[PDB]
Amino acid sequence: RTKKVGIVGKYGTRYGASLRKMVKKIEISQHAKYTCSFCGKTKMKRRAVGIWHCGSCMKTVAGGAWTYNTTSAVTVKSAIRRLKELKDQ
Amino acid sequence: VQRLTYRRRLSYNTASNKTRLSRTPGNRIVYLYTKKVGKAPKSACGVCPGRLRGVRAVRPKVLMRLSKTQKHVSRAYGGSMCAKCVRDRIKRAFLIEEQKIVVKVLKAQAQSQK
Amino acid sequence: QVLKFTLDCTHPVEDGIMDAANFEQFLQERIKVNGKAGNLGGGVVTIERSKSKITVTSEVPFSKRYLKYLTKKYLKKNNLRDWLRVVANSKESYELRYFQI
Amino acid sequence: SSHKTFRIKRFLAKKQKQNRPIPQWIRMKTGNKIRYNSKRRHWRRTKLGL
Amino acid sequence: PRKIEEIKDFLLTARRKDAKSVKIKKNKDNVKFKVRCSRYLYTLVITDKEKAEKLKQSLPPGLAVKDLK
RNA sequence: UCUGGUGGAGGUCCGUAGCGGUCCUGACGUGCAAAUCGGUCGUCCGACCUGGGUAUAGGGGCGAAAGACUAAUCGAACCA
RNA sequence: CCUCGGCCGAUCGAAAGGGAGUCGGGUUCAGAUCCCCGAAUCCGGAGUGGCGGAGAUGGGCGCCGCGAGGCGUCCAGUGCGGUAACGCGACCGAUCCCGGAGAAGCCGGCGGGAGCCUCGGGGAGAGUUCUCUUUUCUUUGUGAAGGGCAGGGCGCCCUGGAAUGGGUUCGCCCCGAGAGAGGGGCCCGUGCCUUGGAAAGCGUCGCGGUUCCGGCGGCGUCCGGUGAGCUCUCGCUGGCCCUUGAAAAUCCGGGGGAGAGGGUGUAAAUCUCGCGCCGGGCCGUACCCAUAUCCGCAGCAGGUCUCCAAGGUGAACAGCCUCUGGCAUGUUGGAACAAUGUAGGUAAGGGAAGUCGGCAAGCCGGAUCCGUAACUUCGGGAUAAGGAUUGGCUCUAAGGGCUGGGCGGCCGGCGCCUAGCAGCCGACUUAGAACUGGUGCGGACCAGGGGAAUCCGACUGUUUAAUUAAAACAAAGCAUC
Ligand SMILES: [Zn+2]
Repeated sequence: RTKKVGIVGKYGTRYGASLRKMVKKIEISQHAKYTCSFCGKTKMKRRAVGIWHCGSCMKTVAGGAWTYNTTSAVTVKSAIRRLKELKDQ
Repeated sequence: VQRLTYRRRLSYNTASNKTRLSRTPGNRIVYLYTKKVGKAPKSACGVCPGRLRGVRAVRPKVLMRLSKTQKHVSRAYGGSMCAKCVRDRIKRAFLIEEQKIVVKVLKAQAQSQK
Repeated sequence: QVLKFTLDCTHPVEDGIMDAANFEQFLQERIKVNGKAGNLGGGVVTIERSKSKITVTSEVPFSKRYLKYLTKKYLKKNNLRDWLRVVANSKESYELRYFQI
Repeated sequence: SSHKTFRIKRFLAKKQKQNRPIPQWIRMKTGNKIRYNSKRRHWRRTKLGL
Repeated sequence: PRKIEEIKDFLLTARRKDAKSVKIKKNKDNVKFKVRCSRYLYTLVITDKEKAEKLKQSLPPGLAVKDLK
């Protein structure tokens, strides 16, 4: 239907092309449904900013503002596991 | 077509001014003020989205003039918890207690042998 | 399953302002079965008279309000609506009466 | 309005009872100076202190 | 209003010390026996005229009887 | 990749009720009116319109800012 | 006197938030869910048990009794059913603890129910009848609270194990964390029948007394069909949010088991079950609610918060005409039809030559079918621009629903619905054609003139109430402290 505007066609011409391009990436990720790591079903939607809910197993997870997992979160979780393992062994 | 008027001094379409149409034996259409819709209890588990079964969906103050059988289900945690989560807590209680006996025996046997 | 409807004209004929025989031919001619006037619908409907009591019998669906429509047209044609009115005196009969003061 | 308090109703009752014309025999009293009720109040013309 | 479907229950209701009057009504199809008590008006619907006349004879004494004619 | 459907987004468009008030520099201008009237106009799912209840009081308040508004009174109200 | 015990603090704050429980008929000069009649209901109290029912009345050992059924002794009994979801009329229990309800946004789309509108018949009354019209108009009920049954919904249960994946919605969406299929369970039930209930109300036709008798009587208050129709409401399911859309009184359920009851009576504690008895005090309530009961000095073209909402045309709560209901032209009338004016029109031939300036007016305007440029942030610009059609009448084609498939049944080979056949029912449109009028037809009403450019502001929004709506302010974004 569109060549490049995608999901930000709802804004028409009403903001800059670059601002619509930046929000295009974020609006795709904030409205996507992800696969739940707990039940395996692709029903992990966003309730509010930082709140992600699964409509099958009814699990609520604290995540990112627009994406389910922030890169800072993954690095910190991997680093804490390394620091914990160094303490134990 | 006959047009209607409020039967009370509240002239605003509020949540406590809801009405329905009734035809009288005098062949007139009048307003009847309706009670709010009640809701059945939600399970104490906190994970089940649906309401409980076997309990009347009435407003809370009317609940005290019903019999007890209309307010509960014949089961442990009857009118407060769903059957599915009652089943899960029976198994969760039993299996954790089983693991505790196993752990205590394992640590007692290890202590005796060491 | 037949329908019997009667018409009372006793008062108008006693006063002499109404002709019962003229009513028979008026209903015989200006009457419709399946939307066609005359012939009494191939003999399905029939009209009889006895002492100013015109009875109409039929087996097909026939409504007596249709007869009230026909008798009113007869009265208007004869300039009698100013003294006579058609009143249902029973479930299956109409009667011609005068207007009181 | 129809919805009114007891205090307001009793206040309106008093103003209603004192809105009457002077009696006729008062004019006949010795040394009388009153000819009419000069404190008559009309609802549309003058409004109450309330 | 309560509907009673048994003659035996109707006689028990009529002989209550609470009962005030028995109102008999005749309709085109049935006869209705109505006993007025403190809380409810108990109605018994009988479709047989033979049983209807029997009920009138067996009505308890002293209780007021009114025929809705 | 193209095509035909479905779908129903939007401080989206036309445009009622509502909110506002462009131009006629029209009417009126000892007026219907100490700011109103008509035609024509702007907006009309949103930074929307609105009742009641609450809070802020005069060198103070409040101000998407005009020295605007603060009971027909505002480049510091009104009362004594 | 021990034991328990957080007020996480008095109190005030809503006649639109929360908040148990009433609705039909009649009655006034003015009242009325308030009075009368009738039928219900909530809360509180009942101690000295108000009456029933439940708890709760079994089993073993013997003896007598022909045997049934009784005598003695011993032991039970804070109910019962369903695999389950849960069900049954009750079905003890404190401090303490957990939970629920009260208690949640806005928008969209579907579906159920009702009211209203509509269509086809049957009654009763009325209108028209110059000619027709079996016509046209009116009217054609069953309150709350109980009982039953439709109907709607369900992330509720049992069997079972699915790929050649299947189920399914307008859209989606769902499934080895258990699909489809079959069978159950629960909730809501404002719908229908029923008690209430026809005795009342209404319609119509008569008969009385007298100003009123809720007078008396007869007949009726019937049978159907439709729908993206409008409104309300109940559901289901989605979209949006750097916005996530009250609190508290009040009521309930559960966990635990400190306690209480009685020894086998016809019994006890206890009972959220059925019926019975008594009470519910204080204040408001008339009327206007606005082109005349409010504010603006007034019966002031101003201002002032809501509810219900028929027919036709038509996209419409548009405008225009009409019904129910309402009114008397808006603080006067009569006569005349001068100038000037206010408001509404028209105009030959030119066509902005007027004027600071096309100000004002005029042109265009709806829908269908074609066709649409520069530029561009690729979304738009766009109803760009430009063109054709449009009435009336008579036809044609297409677009659906239900039932059935060899006196009454049925033990049966004997039948084969299979290019979907027959019968019955039904509403709204679309396309094509012929004919036809003095080429007139979105015939009134409603209803964008357009194009090429320059300046400013990005856009939506806001602003000097009463002379400035703008380029001014704000705004997202950018940057700094
Ligand atoms: Zn999950």
